[PDB]
Amino acid sequence: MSYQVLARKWRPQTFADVVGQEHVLTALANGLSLGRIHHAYLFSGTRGVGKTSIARLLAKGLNCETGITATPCGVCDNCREIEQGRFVDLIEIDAASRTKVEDTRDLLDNVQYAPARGRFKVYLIDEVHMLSRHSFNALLKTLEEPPEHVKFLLATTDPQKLPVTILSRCLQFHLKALDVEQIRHQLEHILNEEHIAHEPRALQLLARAAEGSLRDALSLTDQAIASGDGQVSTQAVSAMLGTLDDDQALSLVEAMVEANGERVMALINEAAARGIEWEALLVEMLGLLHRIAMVQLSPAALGNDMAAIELRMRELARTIPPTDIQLYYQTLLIGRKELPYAPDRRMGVEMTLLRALAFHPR
Amino acid sequence: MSYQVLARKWRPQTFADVVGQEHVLTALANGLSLGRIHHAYLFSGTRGVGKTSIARLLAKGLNCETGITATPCGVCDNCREIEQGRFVDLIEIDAASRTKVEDTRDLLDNVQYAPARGRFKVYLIDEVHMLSRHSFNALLKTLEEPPEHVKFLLATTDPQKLPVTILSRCLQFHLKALDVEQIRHQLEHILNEEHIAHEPRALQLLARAAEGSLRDALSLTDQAIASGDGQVSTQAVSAMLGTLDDDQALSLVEAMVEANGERVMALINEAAARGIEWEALLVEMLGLLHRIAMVQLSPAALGNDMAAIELRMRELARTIPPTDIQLYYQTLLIGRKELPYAPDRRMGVEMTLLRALAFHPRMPLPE
Amino acid sequence: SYQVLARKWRPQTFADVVGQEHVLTALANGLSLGRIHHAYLFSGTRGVGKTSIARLLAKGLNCETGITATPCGVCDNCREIEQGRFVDLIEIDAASRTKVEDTRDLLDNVQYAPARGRFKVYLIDEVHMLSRHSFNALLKTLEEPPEHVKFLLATTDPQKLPVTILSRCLQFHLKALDVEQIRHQLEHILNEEHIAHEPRALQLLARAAEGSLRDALSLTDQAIASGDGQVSTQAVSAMLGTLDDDQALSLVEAMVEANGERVMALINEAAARGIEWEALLVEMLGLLHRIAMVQLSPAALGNDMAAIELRMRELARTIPPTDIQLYYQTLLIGRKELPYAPDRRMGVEMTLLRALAFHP
Amino acid sequence: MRWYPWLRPDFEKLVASYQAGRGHHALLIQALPGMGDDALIYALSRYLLCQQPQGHKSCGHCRGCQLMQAGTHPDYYTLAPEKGKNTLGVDAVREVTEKLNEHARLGGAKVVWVTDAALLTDAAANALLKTLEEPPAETWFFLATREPERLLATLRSRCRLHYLAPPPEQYAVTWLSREVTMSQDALLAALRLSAGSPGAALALFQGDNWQARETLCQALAYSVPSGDWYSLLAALNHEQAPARLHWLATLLMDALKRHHGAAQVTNVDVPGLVAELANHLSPSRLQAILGDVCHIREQLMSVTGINRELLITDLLLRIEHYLQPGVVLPVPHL
Amino acid sequence: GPHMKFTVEREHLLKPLQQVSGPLGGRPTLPILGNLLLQVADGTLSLTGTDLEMEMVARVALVQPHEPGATTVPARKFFDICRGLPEGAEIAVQLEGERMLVRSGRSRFSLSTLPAADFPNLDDWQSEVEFTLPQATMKRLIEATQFSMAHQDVRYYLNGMLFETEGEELRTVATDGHRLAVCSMPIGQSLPSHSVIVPRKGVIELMRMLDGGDNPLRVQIGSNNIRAHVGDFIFTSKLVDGRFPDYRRVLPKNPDKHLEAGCDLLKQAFARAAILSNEKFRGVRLYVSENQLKITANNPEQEEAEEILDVTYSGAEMEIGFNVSYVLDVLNALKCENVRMMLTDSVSSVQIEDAASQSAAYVVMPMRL
DNA sequence: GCAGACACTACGAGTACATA
DNA sequence: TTTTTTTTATGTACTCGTAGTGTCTGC
Ligand SMILES: Nc1ncnc2c1ncn2[C@@H]1O[C@H](COP(=O)(O)OP(=O)(O)O)[C@@H](O)[C@H]1O
Ligand SMILES: Nc1ncnc2c1ncn2[C@@H]1O[C@H](COP(=O)(O)OP(=O)(O)O)[C@@H](O)[C@H]1O
Ligand SMILES: Nc1ncnc2c1ncn2[C@@H]1O[C@H](COP(=O)(O)OP(=O)(O)O)[C@@H](O)[C@H]1O
Ligand code: BEF
Ligand code: BEF
Ligand code: BEF
Ligand SMILES: [Mg+2]
Ligand SMILES: [Mg+2]
Ligand SMILES: [Mg+2]
Ligand SMILES: [Zn+2]
Ligand SMILES: [Zn+2]
Ligand SMILES: [Zn+2]
Ligand SMILES: [Zn+2]
Repeated sequence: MSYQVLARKWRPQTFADVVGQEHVLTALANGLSLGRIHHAYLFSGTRGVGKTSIARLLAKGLNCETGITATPCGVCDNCREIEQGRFVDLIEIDAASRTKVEDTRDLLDNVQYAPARGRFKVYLIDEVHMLSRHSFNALLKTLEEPPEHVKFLLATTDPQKLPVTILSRCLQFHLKALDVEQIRHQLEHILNEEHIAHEPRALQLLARAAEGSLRDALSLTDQAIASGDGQVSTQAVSAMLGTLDDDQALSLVEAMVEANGERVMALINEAAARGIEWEALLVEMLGLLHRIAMVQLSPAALGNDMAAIELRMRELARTIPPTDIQLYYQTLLIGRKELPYAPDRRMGVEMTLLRALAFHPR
Repeated sequence: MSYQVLARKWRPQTFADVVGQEHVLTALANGLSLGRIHHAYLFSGTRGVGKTSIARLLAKGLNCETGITATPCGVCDNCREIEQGRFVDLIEIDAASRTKVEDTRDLLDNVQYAPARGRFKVYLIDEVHMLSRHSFNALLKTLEEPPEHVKFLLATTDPQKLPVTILSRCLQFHLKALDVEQIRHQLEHILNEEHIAHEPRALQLLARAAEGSLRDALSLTDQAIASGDGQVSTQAVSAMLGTLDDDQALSLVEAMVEANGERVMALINEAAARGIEWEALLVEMLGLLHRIAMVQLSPAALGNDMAAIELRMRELARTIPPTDIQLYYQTLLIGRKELPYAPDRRMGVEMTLLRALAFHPRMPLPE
Repeated sequence: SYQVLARKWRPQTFADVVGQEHVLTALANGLSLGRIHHAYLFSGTRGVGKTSIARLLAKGLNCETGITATPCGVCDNCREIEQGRFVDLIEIDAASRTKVEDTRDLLDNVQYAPARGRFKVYLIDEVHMLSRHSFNALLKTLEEPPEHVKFLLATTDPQKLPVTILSRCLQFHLKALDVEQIRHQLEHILNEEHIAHEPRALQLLARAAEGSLRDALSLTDQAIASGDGQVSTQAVSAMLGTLDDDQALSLVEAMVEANGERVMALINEAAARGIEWEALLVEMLGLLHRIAMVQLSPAALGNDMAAIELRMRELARTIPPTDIQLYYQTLLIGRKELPYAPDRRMGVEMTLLRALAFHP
Repeated sequence: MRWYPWLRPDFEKLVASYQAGRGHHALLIQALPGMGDDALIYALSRYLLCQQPQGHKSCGHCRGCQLMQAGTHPDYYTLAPEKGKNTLGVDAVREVTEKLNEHARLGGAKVVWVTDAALLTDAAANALLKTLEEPPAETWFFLATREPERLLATLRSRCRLHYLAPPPEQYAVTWLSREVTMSQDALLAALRLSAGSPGAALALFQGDNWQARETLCQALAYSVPSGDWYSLLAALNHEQAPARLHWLATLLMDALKRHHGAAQVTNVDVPGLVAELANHLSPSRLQAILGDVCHIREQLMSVTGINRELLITDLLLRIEHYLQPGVVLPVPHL
Repeated sequence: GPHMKFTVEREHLLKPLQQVSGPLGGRPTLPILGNLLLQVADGTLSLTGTDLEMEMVARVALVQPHEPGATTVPARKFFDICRGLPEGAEIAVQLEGERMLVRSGRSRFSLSTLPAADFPNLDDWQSEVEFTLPQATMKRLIEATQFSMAHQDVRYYLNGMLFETEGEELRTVATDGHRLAVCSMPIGQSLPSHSVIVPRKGVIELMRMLDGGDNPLRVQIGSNNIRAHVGDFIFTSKLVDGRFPDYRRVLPKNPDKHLEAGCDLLKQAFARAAILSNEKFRGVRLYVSENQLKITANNPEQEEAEEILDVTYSGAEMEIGFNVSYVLDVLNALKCENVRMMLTDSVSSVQIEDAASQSAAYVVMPMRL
């Protein structure tokens, strides 16, 4: 029948149903329970980590019939109404769709009107980093002297795109990307709350491949259930990820350093099954070798860009003498220099890896 | 009746007729059987491996008359228009022709209106990697919580262009490029259904020529049929491809490693009589050298399409050092680098062969 | 178009094209049978004929007799194509209509029925200069166009083309023309134009065209405009900057012996006589190639190598093949870098200095 | 812009070809910079566009000649880079091509002339391709380059070539000494540096280039015997950096060539300087320095907007590294 | 310069001033370009304006003392200040110190002026072919095809329309490549054969010129300049080179399939059908059966629109699909009582004509096969 | 009848960004 | 404190200001 997607039906409805991110939930709870509520909260995060859900929860809490509280009752007509799409005081504005100032004026003029039902007319402006400059000017003029009965809730992915003046008037809550352990725990709860058998290794793989976001983890969980015949088995998730793997670089360089010819052959074949520009693959492999040689010099070289593959990379940096890394970089560079003139780009990259593999071991 | 292009006549019309891509077909059929229908699908993969065809088949499965059925029950009324492409509800969007945000806004405005006839108003967005960033951001929310009676099917070549916030909320199905055996078997089926005689070596060459796609393979087969008198023959395929089969270039490399210049130049003259491109001869010889290196490193690396010469391969695999293979490959690679600048391409190839001969580390030319 | 060659001499029937046996055979067999396509892509180097074969296919497709292999000739909906008074056809130089807006306009006007003829044929010349968004726009229409429209694409090279566009089209690779085909076609043109011509000058023109026929026609026109209005060996030799003396061999010998003063005085005298440097290098590479060929067998003395046999024979006896290969490689690198020099003379000087330093 | 005597034959021949209706529409001049490149093109365009009652000469009374002298004719298109740019954009080419389809306002012929066809970006040349191949009946083109090979191969085909022969060196010296009053050896050197092309050798004396060259020679005389190749950075960093780099390359070539005892020398004005360069530098080191200087000069010209300060400073530091004993010199490579 | 002392009655000034201020408007390319020159010679005042490809000249008579002189004034300011004055009030204009003083009653205004030498003139051409035609005649002649010309397109010089003079008849054609309109009509003079392209702006100004069924308009046609005389109003404009495709070939020569219908009924049916058509591809499909024409319209939101109309037809079903804006425009232009559709094939173009008159004809290409 | 009143459509520019 | 700031050729969108056109009404 109608099996609702796990990305929707499992959206939290109370602050207790929000995983991690206590540095924001606790702050909001203290602010609501006490009197200190700022005039405009700006939520930030990374790629489905709980911005819009927390904003919706905050709007629910602000207008609950029991009063402004950290925990909304969930029973009163307001909680049920905001729970569904329909509600009068809470205005959900898809800013990414109504970017033009002409559409923004038609909804920012409603501030002069009284809230129909609740204490506060709450404007949940989603994807606020998309407004036009004139619309930003209009919203700033509204925020300069906002009425005491209106609270602004702004959710976005890239805060820095916002002009500085509007950001200066908003209390910004930056949401941390979820950890692997929290992802695995929430996924276990979600699967157990429903009828989906699982194996802990499969959930570990899902958490690690989710890149620290619950939407990614849940999308992958639904895909695994679909391809897993209703049960999440380790082999199914592993095979699916193999069909979805994109980090051919790190695995291939691990194999090439360890000099497993068969593993290099298999990984080249896999990277050929997926349409991959060989020039791009080779140049980013050069980049990985460059980063390895840098980490050889100072542990602080590995910044925050590659936190998902830190451990492996650090291991590859620690266990390999720098001279071998320099030689590998040299042979890979000369292979890429002559790559376009080889028989085929696949053909040439294959023999470049063979050249790099013939040295040191074997 | 009539003669329409294979690439459009033999588009799969059911999940049974889609070759390869076992994982995506299995997942889609299983999910449809279980009733779990996600509201955003993203088919990635290389060109011509069936993402558009699979998406249209998914539309058939969703909108079929008998219900949400994994296998489209042949041809029912709601599937006839899908096959003809004039369906009321399957909204084909050439996203490359509607990149502007002022068109995605119009797409999103009418999303809530109920489907005219089908169960779902499947929005098939071909080439989703071409929408402007504003249109992406516009469709974010409508993808997050779409109405219960609409589904999005997005097909694209490279997902990396898409913002990650769109990759998050949609299923990602990746279609691997098809194997050579898959392409060859499908081509055998197609040429059998067309009442056209064919040669097995010819179809093996067709399978190798196309890089793991199928519509490219079908196009090259149609070009072969044009080049032949309505028949796919080995000579016609060799002419259209410009390849050397698997024998002449092997004779070249065998003579070159034997340091017998006389036979090298004799076969060069014969290949000139064959009227073949010289850079093609060089690239074929380089590919053969690389295959020798591959079999030397990995003992079992030859595919079936080279079996006709496989034995001789092993001979060189047991006779020539890896260092000499690398030397020959690099010498001929510099020859390829220099060929467009030689006084004559034939002259340049002769010079490259003589250079490989003079620096022969085993039997160099006498001084 | 008063007397400009390669413009008034565009082929008008399949029987008139030069070479291209495979492409012509494939197109003729497709037209004769029902095997028609909606995207043909003719690719090949310059002046081999991409646009001309495209136009011939268009004429063959939209002729009153119907789908015919060989175009009729005398008719209205073929003479209009020849003169450019066409309405079923659309020639677009993609290098000028690179904008995606013009391509979307084209796609907007693809459904409309043709005024005359059975097919609305879009000839997109210089395809590879289309901007990427324009290519993606054309992608869907190329995949499944309406039955009454056909696309013809011609590009100097397919590398710049997105790989999807390749996977949509039938690829015909126009091979470069050999020396004999070019010489035969040029002699045929000059015979049909009643212009004095000499076989040797014709051979030099064919050799200098580098396998592109439009270059051969342009060089013939340059020769005609020079000289006395006729193709003669002396005028062509003078204008092409070719060398017909033993200066190349003397330079090779001096460079082999590393005789610096002599090997530079030779270049100074060559500049005094104004020998073109690229041709001099090409002949140097040819002589070194003949050296290397002889080192395998004396029969590879190029015919009788004019009358200077002994010298190269002597040279073929005195230098190991390794040094010959080194000299050839250095000369080729110098030829590659020759344009990227302040002037050709000093670039040739750099090449000679590089070659001389191998203990010659 | 001035007329040159040696241009008179070519002009006549070409105009003799044009009057008969047999000249090619697309003409590609190979004239060296400073030679009769623009003068010939202007003369031909002026003859073509207006009436020709006097034959091959100029009929200044007609309105066409008046518009040419005023530089305001509507059917005389000039493709030039703007003041604030260096290359020739494709927008100007596209606009001129669109304008070409319009019939001539004066009812005469049309002429499109590009100041220098090498300055075209790839898109510009590609846009010109179609119009060059199949131009309107009233149109004639005129291209100007130093090197035809640097052009796009397809464009270099459609356009019929034509070459300007540099005058014999004695004739060139005779012509130059008439209006330029320098030494005979200095005049010969300036002629040779410009590949025998007058005007450019005249430009070396007319402008401030000669003083810069002399300063460079003094700096080399100070630097070579000490191995302190630095302090040359001041003499090399300039808006004419490629020209001074070419001067340095000529000096190095002269040193290397005189090491082999060649008869003639490119730099004859300063025999002592090139003698010192021969004395203090090994032939391999001289060859390596020459190769590196030429390569960095090509780098300066080819890529656009590159900070020359960094490039010349790096070149000089690498030269100082090369002069140190026990240093592996680079190898020319493909 | 001199002192103008020009006294002009408002009734003899407002209308000619509006006539000459017509072509000018909007922000000009350069200053002075937007201006008008008033010049008085021997009791006659001429108001002239220009766009440097157009010119307007209006002549009026003066009885009050004056001096012969020419001065320039900004157009919009003078037009707005002359209007709104009390009826019958004289306007006295006078030049002092590089400025113009305009007086009416006790109302004084000062305007910045420019020297008359700063007002450019247009070209001169002689031996212009002369035409004497009624105003409303050429009015409806252009009106039948005013919509037809394409605006802002690169192809040919479609920004305009073609006049062809042959024998004793003047014909006018316009098109866009998908729709074409012709209107031929006998003038009544011995005429040569000519074919010229008047630009779209010139067409609009020519329409603005027409007024009254009084004294006939006089055309002066040439090759690069056009002139029109309507009483004391003189208009000049610059022409466009090139030539349109052969309209004779465009018109189908085999109108085998015939259809007769009512103009108003068909126009209303098309207007109703256009509501639910695609916003960009305003195309409807037509089924033609005996004495019946059915129109079907679709759009991305579906919302199918069907309508059926009674006609006079005998034949097979054609199913012609074509744009609606074009047919609506032509049916608006016809204003006749009956309309003849003429169909040839399902791929061929369609012809639209007046049933009771052959003076005007139209052709429209189909949309999809 | 007529501005005039929107009402709308188009165009320029200021700006952001992509690719190579 | 302190002043400090860069390649580009070409193309693709997006958004606002302002003109040009249509029409439709109570003028
Ligand atoms: N803190 C959280 N607790 C529970 N689920 C979460 C959390 N964060 C994200 N999710 C899951 O991801 C889905 C989408 O979350 P959402 O809050 O819309 O992310 P965003 O910050 O990008 O708008 C939710 O339906 C929920 O399943
Ligand atoms: N998996 C497949 N099975 C069968 N045919 C295929 C497959 N993939 C591609 N094809 C052939 O290619 C043609 C077009 O395929 P298409 O699905 O459009 O590829 P794309 O992913 O590039 O849009 C089909 O008509 C079919 O003949
Ligand atoms: N195969 C050929 N046969 C005859 N003439 C040819 C041939 N190829 C090129 N040409 C000459 O070259 C001119 C340009 O040819 P074209 O077909 O435009 O080459 P391209 O492939 O580069 O567009 C023609 O006008 C014709 O004179
Ligand atoms: F909804 Be989130 F910002 F991905
Ligand atoms: F959609 Be595929 F790339 F032909
Ligand atoms: F000059 Be061709 F079209 F390559
Ligand atoms: Mg969100
Ligand atoms: Mg597709
Ligand atoms: Mg071409
Ligand atoms: Zn509540
Ligand atoms: Zn069905
Ligand atoms: Zn014909
Ligand atoms: Zn003149």
